[PDB]
Amino acid sequence: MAVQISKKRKFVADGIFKAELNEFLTRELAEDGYSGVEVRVTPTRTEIIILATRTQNVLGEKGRRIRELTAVVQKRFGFPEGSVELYAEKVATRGLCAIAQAESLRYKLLGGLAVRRACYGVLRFIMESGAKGCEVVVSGKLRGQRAKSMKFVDGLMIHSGD
Amino acid sequence: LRITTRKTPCGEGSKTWDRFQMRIHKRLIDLHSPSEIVKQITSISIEPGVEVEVTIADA
Amino acid sequence: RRKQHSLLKRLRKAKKEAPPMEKPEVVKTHLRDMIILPEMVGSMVGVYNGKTFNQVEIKPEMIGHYLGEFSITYKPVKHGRPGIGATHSSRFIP
Amino acid sequence: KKSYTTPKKNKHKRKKVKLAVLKYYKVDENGKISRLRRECPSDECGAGVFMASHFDRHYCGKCCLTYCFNK
Amino acid sequence: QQLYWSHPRKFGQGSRSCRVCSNRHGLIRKYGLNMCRQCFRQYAKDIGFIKLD
Amino acid sequence: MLMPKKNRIAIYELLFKEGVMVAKKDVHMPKHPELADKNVPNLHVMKAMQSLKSRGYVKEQFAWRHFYWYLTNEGIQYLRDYLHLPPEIVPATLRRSR
Amino acid sequence: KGGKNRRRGKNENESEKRELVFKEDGQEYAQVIKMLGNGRLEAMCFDGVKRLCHIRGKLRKKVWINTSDIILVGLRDYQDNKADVILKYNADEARSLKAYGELPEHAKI
RNA sequence: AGGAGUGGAGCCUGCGGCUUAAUUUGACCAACACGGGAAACCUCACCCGGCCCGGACACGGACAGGAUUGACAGAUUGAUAGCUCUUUCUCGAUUCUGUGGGUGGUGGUGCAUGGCCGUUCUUAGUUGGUGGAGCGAUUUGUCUGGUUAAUUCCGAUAACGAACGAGACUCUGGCAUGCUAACUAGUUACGCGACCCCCGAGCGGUCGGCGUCCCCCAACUUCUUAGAGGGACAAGUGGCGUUCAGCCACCCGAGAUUGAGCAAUAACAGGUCUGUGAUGCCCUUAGAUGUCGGGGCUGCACGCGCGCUACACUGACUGGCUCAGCGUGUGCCUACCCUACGCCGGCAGGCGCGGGUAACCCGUUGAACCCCAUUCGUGAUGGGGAUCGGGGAUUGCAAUUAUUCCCCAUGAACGAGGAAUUCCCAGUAAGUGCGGGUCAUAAGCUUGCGUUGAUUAAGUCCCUGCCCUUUGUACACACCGCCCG
Repeated sequence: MAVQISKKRKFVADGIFKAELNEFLTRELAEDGYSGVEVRVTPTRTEIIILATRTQNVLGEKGRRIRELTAVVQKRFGFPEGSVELYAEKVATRGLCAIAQAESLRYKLLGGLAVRRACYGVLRFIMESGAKGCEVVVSGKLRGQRAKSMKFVDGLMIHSGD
Repeated sequence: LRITTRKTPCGEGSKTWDRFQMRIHKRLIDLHSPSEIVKQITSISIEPGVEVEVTIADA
Repeated sequence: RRKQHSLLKRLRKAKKEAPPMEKPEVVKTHLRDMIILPEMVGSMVGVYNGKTFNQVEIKPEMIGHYLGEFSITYKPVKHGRPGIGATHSSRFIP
Repeated sequence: KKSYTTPKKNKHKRKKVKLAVLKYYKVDENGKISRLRRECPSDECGAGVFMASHFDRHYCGKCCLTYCFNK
Repeated sequence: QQLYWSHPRKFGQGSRSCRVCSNRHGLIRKYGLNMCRQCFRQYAKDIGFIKLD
Repeated sequence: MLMPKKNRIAIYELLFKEGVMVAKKDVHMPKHPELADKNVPNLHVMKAMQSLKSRGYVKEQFAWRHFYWYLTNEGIQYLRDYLHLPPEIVPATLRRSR
Repeated sequence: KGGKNRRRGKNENESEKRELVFKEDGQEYAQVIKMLGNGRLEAMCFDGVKRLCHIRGKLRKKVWINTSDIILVGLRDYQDNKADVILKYNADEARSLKAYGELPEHAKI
């Protein structure tokens, strides 16, 4: 159980764990209203706070899904056994959570629905929830086999500076 | 940490690059006191993601 | 000896069985690498190029060299008649 | 990239001939069992399998790199 | 079956592989990368870096 | 074969115990370390899970050169009868998550 | 052309080389005699019969057929005097066909 | 206005053409030392041979004297591939065989697409609401004028009140004897004792000078390090301007511009299916476009581009002196780092020991140009180092079409370069070295960094091009347009 890697390499390996997880989860919790994570190592314990809007579908009946997820991480990155501990979290104010708003629009569209009315519906929600402004783009095909672009915009926006 | 790499995949067009940087910071406070009360008080009262490494002796 | 074994036994063998005052048939190789040595002399070896086994007799004057120097793997080159765009003039048609 | 051009041979895997099975034990009277050729002597061999009667070659087929007598 | 399937890969551009899918061509090692320059860009936002200069 | 009959058991039994399997995409793994201990010299995990997945009984994710196979209820019934196990045993997990 | 522009909006290209129908029934090799304008053109067939050749869609402004050279021509099902161009070849392709001994050995390039 | 070059010569490298069994392929201001693309194998998409299935699943067939598996030797074979054949054991329902159905592909289509990037465009541009003006397309707002680097402000006003870009912002440089605190950073002070030379007063001691060990329970934080703060605002003065917005000079001093990052609307049939387990459709899929061995991407009568080294005396050569910075480093990928010190060798190098997770060890980075003293003498010379012979080392499984490095010998073009053309305004150009990137071995490349450090300008619309207004048009695929005999 030693020694330990250089301080320069210490941050890179943390970043790789922070990033890989964040795309692992997005391919499973897409329908559950995923919105991110926030990792924290704590004394002799890992915390992985799995942020999603509806904790219901994440939990499952008898906590099956959360049990699957913990057993995965325990084998995959070769964690010492029983150190890993998951936690869930529900976010309040869901219209500032761009990641979830975009991935909700996805399943509305892929569910089979018109584009204009769908874009309007998501727009007023993120405006209502609080926001100076907001924007939506849909680039690709529709009504033939040449591509187009469709912008739906309301309020303020910024594009330059820090 | 510097990383100086292409901004264009599949190089074409005017030749451009992109400087990325990460800045680490180190600093250390030396105490001399019993190792118990140190290891007690140290590990608690930390809100952010910031690392700490306790050493037995150095001097 | 990294399984050059296969070559060196066939050479001595074929050299032995062959009639006196006559050379053997051939042993073939895809190996273009192996030092020419005194014991190898008198044998006849075909050496793969990209498709073709160019046969060569081994001389005592070739010792030290490799096999692959005595078999070429390209046509020497001929030309040519410069083509069209072969310069800052070729262009236009309609 | 382009499609395969005609060969003038290809044959894949041999059919590993459809021999009659167990005549390796010979019965002429009971309870006697008339064994032919010796059963394989290695520790890792079980010595319940027969060795090949392959004269001018004598080879255990359970082994696959070792134990080849020839006389 | 066969008695071979492989041949020495111990150094060179074929014995290291980059993490796109086992992609190559795009020789990479830096500071413990093993990470593909096209996707490195997409992880400018993700942690490891935030662009500041 | 396709693979031995020993090495089947060692995958199907190991899956039943953790409730989940994971592996990497390679074909030059020499003995497959990182459980199944030193008796899978080839694909075998990936090749046997895929056939199992064809017939349902499991779900499969894939992300950054790593598989993740999630056992399901239907496969628990199958594996339970297939390996001649008690009519109520799940050693993978069974408790309420708080 | 000599470079220019607006010549990329549209499908570059080229002949990645390639190969090789004939003749078929009423679909054979001819040589350009003249080079009229407007669009049509002249071309004597290799058999001995003359005919007047006509351009075909696509090949319009997508392929220039300079004067003199082999070219693939369909014959009209009923018409003798006028015939219909197909499928041109390459000058290299035409000398390979000549070396094979399939078209008559009479015309030079 | 000038500075240094390119085009000329030799060499490196990319591109075209030609050759070839294959010489894989994209790209034509905004391609061409570009695809991290400096290819021994691998890579690898190409060409030629050989092997394997890693053809799920379903249904039917086969089938426990049995579906099936593997292999010695001999022959064959590049092969020690049971690949094939001879020979005859071995494995045991995992299979094989037929049909249906999948799967893989650096296969095709960037003119089916996502994403990203480049470019129009480094300029100052851009839009809706309500009202006004028009049958309407539209227009006003977005302006005659002054002013600014800037649609920046002042002002005018059938418009009024707003938004995006500009600016603001972030990083970096320049100003702290103020603040905060340091044996993984220093300085000073002695305590010193030790070494050294009288070198200076004196005698050698001491006082002074030279560095190192000794240094502390010494003192301090100027130097070094990195944090919190302050400082610059056209602030003050003199001119000029409507005296408005601003502009010029000067004091103080760091002068209102040190350099980068971020960057709008709309567009392109721009690049990329060979970054993508992003993706449509089509193709191919057992005689495979999915694996091992060998060859090729380096092949030359030629054309072009990016660069490197040179044509000497403001130099070369041989000794001597003396200064730096940004970084990086084994414990990582799968077998591998940076090196001090000792010993051996002319050199490349070998060998023995030790440290370094790194303001801790390499490294007080004891670098080059430059500086100081010999030699050569205007000579294609000792300038130049191309070509080429022989020999010695290192990396690797393998070094041939010479991987790289070293030693001796050989000693070419070239003696300042046509028509043309590129780039640059202050620690800037130019000269000069170094670190990082690719890396088993190896930069003439690219990306950063220090060191030495000029001449010329403080302008203009002449050329090339861009922004705004007015005007004309048979143009709108938009002058690379249209059209006549």
